[PDB]
Amino acid sequence: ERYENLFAQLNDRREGAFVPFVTLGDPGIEQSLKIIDTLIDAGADALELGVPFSDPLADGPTIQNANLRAFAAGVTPAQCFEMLALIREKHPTIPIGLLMYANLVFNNGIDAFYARCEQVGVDSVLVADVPVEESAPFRQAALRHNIAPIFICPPNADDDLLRQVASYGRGYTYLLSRSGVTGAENRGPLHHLIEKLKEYHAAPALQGFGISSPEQVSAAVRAGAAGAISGSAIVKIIEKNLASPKQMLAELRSFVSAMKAASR
Amino acid sequence: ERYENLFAQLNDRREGAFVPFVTLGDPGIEQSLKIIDTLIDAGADALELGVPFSDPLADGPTIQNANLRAFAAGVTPAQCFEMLALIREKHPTIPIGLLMYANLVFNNGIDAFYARCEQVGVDSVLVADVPVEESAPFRQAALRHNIAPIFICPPNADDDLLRQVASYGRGYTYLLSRSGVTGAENRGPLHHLIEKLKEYHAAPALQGFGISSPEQVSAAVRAGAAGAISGSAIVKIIEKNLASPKQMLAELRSFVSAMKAASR
Amino acid sequence: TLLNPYFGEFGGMYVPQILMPALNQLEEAFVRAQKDPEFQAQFADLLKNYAGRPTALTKCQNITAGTRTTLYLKREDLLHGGAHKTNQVLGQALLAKRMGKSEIIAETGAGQHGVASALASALLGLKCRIYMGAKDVERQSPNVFRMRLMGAEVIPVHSGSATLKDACNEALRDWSGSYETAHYMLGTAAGPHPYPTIVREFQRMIGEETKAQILDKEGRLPDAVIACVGGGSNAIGMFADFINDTSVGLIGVEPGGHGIETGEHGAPLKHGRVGIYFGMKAPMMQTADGQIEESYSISAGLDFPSVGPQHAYLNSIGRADYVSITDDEALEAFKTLCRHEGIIPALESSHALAHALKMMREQPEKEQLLVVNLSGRGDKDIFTVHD
Amino acid sequence: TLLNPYFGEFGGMYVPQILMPALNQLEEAFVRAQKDPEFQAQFADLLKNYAGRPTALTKCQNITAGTRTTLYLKREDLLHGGAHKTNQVLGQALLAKRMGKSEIIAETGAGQHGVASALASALLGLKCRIYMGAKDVERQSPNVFRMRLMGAEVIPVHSGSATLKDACNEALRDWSGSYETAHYMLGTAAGPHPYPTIVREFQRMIGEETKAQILDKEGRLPDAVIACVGGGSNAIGMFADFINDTSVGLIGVEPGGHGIETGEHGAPLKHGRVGIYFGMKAPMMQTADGQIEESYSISAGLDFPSVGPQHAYLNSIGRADYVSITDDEALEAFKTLCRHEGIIPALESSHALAHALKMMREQPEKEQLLVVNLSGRGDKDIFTVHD
Ligand SMILES: O=P(O)(O)/C=C/CCSc1ccccc1O
Ligand SMILES: O=P(O)(O)/C=C/CCSc1ccccc1O
Ligand SMILES: *Cc1c(COP(=O)(O)O)cnc(C)c1O
Ligand SMILES: *Cc1c(COP(=O)(O)O)cnc(C)c1O
Ligand code: NA
Ligand code: NA
Repeated sequence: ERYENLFAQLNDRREGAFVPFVTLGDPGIEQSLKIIDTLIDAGADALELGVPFSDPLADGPTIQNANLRAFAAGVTPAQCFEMLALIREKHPTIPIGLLMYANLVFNNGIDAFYARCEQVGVDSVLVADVPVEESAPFRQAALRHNIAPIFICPPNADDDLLRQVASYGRGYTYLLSRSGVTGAENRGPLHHLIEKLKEYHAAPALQGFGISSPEQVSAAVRAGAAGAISGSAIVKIIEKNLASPKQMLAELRSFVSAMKAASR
Repeated sequence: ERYENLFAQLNDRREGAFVPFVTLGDPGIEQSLKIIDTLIDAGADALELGVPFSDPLADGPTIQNANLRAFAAGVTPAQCFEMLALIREKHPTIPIGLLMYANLVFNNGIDAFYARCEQVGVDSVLVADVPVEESAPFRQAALRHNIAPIFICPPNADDDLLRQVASYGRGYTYLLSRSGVTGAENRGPLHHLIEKLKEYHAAPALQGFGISSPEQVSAAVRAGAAGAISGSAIVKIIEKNLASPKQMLAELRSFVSAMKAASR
Repeated sequence: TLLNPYFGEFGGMYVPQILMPALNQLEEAFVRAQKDPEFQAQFADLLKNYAGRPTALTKCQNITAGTRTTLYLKREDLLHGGAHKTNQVLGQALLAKRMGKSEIIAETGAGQHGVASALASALLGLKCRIYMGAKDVERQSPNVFRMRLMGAEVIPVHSGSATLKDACNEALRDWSGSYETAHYMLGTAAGPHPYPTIVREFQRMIGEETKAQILDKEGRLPDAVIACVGGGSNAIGMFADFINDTSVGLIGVEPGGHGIETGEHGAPLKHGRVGIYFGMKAPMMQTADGQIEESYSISAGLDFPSVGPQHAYLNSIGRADYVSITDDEALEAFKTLCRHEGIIPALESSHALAHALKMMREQPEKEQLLVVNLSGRGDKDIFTVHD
Repeated sequence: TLLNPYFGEFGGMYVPQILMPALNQLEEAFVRAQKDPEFQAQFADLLKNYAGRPTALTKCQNITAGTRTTLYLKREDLLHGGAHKTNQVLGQALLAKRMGKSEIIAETGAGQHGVASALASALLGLKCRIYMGAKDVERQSPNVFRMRLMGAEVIPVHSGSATLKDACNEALRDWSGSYETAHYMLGTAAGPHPYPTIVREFQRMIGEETKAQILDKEGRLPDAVIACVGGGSNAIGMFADFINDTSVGLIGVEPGGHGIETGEHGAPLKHGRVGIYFGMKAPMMQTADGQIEESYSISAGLDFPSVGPQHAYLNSIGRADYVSITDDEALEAFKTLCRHEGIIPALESSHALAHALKMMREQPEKEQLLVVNLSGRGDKDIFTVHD
């Protein structure tokens, strides 16, 4: 129960969680393992990791290019799970969540995909293109292998949906800041959803989409959410410093330290 | 009565008429006047002359190019009638016939076109695209100005047509050797038509289309026709010798002397 | 002849003597065919099950908004082949067969008549020969290819100006030596009788369908019917059934090119001079000396250098009226129909649309029930309008 | 939902949570529309007076000579726009309007769906946005231009392989942020429910007309109906009304490209693997690791890298059968129809013709009453076949 422990510890500290996102193997396997270690060393509380897919239909330009850069280095799903195993062998307690598209988990059999996550030490799985109406087999498979199934609560959610999300999910509840796709390009009142989710005893909420500045994470915490996820802002620093690996890491450190400090 | 006199004289000599055709102004006005004089000097009995038209739809390749060469030298219809006047001022008795397309005679008024022919000394006019069914105004105009209207008797003529042609025409009757358009390229039994035409007291017949060799003119005479017209074979000698004017005339002489001899 | 070859002072049979029996044969086969219910049923089946008859009559609501004009378009662009030309060729091909002929001769400028003749010959098993000026062949690669794909022989004519005129010459030259086995499938309502009469009659169904159609939907006949005029076939096809309805206006549109005043146009009926050529007495594009001249237009299909004798007649007695439309004016109407109605019109048909658009725009408060004949599809003209 | 989102094991609603209410809204508007005689009368008027409905059913006598097969062709090539796609877009555009929407989003590969969406939006006053992969934009200048002439915004997608797949991605990305004002006009009988059901229903009239038509002319139902399958809309449109007529065979044809054996094809239903993508569970062109792959064919229009869920279902229960046809086989059928019938078929439709031609040629003495759906016009493909 990686997430449960983290949240109890953070509450104990009256702290919010800062969770950065990156695509595995961007710009290369070796630089990626290095990027992730810098992320943790600078203060990340948990990790959201995507495996390269050919058609990421819920992602904006920045993340579309993250996938493109990983494809250019030949990064495959098998290579990803190898990376995942090594990441856990180095860090035993940090919660790890995978951002997945449906075909990559159905391809080889839904059950076997979740068996692999367990084997490697993955904590949760969010499948971007599966709504609750279609979640049964993914939900059942995750629970069977001690993997937490993550559900998305949109800003336009009705009581029936809130009740559903609260009942099925585990680990954390992905609270969408906005309508649309990923992108630090466009910024995204969620007090009512947070309280209703709290009323139905749902898993602690993590706000995602458009979070790119410190003021944004302190606001998420102030509203009642347990933390915030940031992706495009992280990925943009990688893009900016491709020619200088040393400069990339140094810049990644400054950004995540500042973001982590704002959750306090 | 130029044609009438010629035919009486030829019959007196038990001779057939050799009539060559050329396009006025091919390859130039000066060389054309020279070509025509050589034609007469070598033995032509009468003349068939075409004025350059843009769309000669009853003529094959050789004559199509005769028109093209004349257009290249700027030869106009007014220039043609000027040439015609000078040709007559030099030769007082040789019959002269114009090959015309309808628009060139209607353009300026049908009546005025025939008044011009008279003024210049033209003897006959054959309009290639006017059948007997449409000949009334052209017929009436020609007779009014002492110009002989020439009619075409096709190889597929019925008694009604033969009777018509015999009644309306004057000068000579154009007896078509073949179906199709002009061209020495393709050679073309007319005994019945000749006798029927003779029965209806039609004007003496001149065979036209495909005549290019001496044996062909002697055969026309033997059949009962008063003569033969030859165009493409004449025009081809001009085409062949464009770079050598002296050679052109010399070659034109040899050909027409041989052709004239065959009518005897 | 069995029928009158003239429409007032215009028309006739100005061809060499050798072709006169071929014209009398044709005339007689046509008169017989028209009285034969077996021929009629056959022509109707081909039209309906092969060509797509009847065509729709579409109300154009967006384009006329804000004015007192109601505009309908006769959808000849939806006919198999993309143009009205198809109606005609099917009928003429059946006539050739009724006559015992096995070969077809055809002339074409922009390629449309050629494509239509080739498809009809393939369907009815006739050997097709097509004449096209060398300048047009170079300019019309897509259509030349379509023709060949359909099994037709395409022959470039390099004589004269190497355009329509010269292809029209070559066709008759050929026919004068092959009439015994081949039929000449003339492409417009012009040339020697009985062609203007036959083409009209095999194009009559356009106006006949339009009458029943407007009567059903509006319960009234139109105030005017408008059509472009290259050679005259789509226009007379529309006019015919309405000739006796004195209250219905008949309007024909000729190409104005760069402007009548520049001498660069294709409007012989109104700005030419009457002459004799192509077996016909009619207005013509001609020099001062009477040499035949070329027609100019942005649309390649409105380039027949003369006009149908029945139009010259309807004009002289005042039954119909004719006007002209410039290149820019036709481009404008083309652009407007694409944008407001979702229909791409041929540049040819755009001349007619442009005049109806003027009638509206110039007097927006006038109550007017209008019908424009959309003779064809404009996919053809996309690159031209583009450049 | 009000209706079942699955056809056996196939179909579903695999989209991000944010788009689920947009799909429920659509479903409900469709159920209501179908029960509203006012909507039905409006859809029928547009079809009849604007699109050219009903289309002809043509008997092809020359092509089948010497055999015991009787072949008819459903003339969807005569529909406004030159393809069957038009029926669908008119209906979907009326649904968007019924829903209060003013904007349309659309995806396209070869340009056909794009041209159809643009014409329907211009006619019904909707603002149109179209996504096209940059590689396809470069390859399809004529269609891109037609789209822009019709007032639509064309947007090149440079992501991924820059083809259909990637345009399909961009459309949903856009819709997830604009669903409140914009409707996504999906182009085939695939994607998330209710699209496969709605597209079928707005394409039903093809087979419904074919039944009455063959019953009138032959007094019997056909032995089989054949159709090409890119995404599945023209095929299900033909199949639908015949599903309950157990004696009528249903045959779908997928592109075989250079040969199935070379791995260069566009036949996922028969030679792909079931996956989940584009809001659907269905057979798909995919790598071993599950990365989505491109479809290959001589015809650009048969490049949707998957297939409609209803076809995958009809196949599994044995109701319908599916086969494939290679590039050379489609080129051959294309050549043959031009030459013997005077009709230029789209390279897409030529795949269906090619299979009916095989059925004949392989067993010339078998008595067979066949119907092929000629989904479109082939003027489009002249230069391709040429080179
Ligand atoms: O770039 P952001 O900060 O705007 C959002 C990053 C989210 C990463 S996880 C995620 C979650 C749902 C759908 C797509 C995704 O990629
Ligand atoms: O070249 P030919 O010898 O074959 C025929 C020459 C005839 C000249 S007169 C003529 C007569 C009728 C129609 C067209 C003509 O050009
Ligand atoms: C063939 C052609 C014309 C020229 O027409 P006529 O009707 O004979 O004057 C006009 N419009 C279109 C679309 C054409 O294809
Ligand atoms: C658009 C297109 C197709 C692809 O079709 P689906 O019916 O949706 O499978 C097929 N044929 C033509 C002519 C097309 O334009
Ligand atoms: Na004209
Ligand atoms: Na497909």
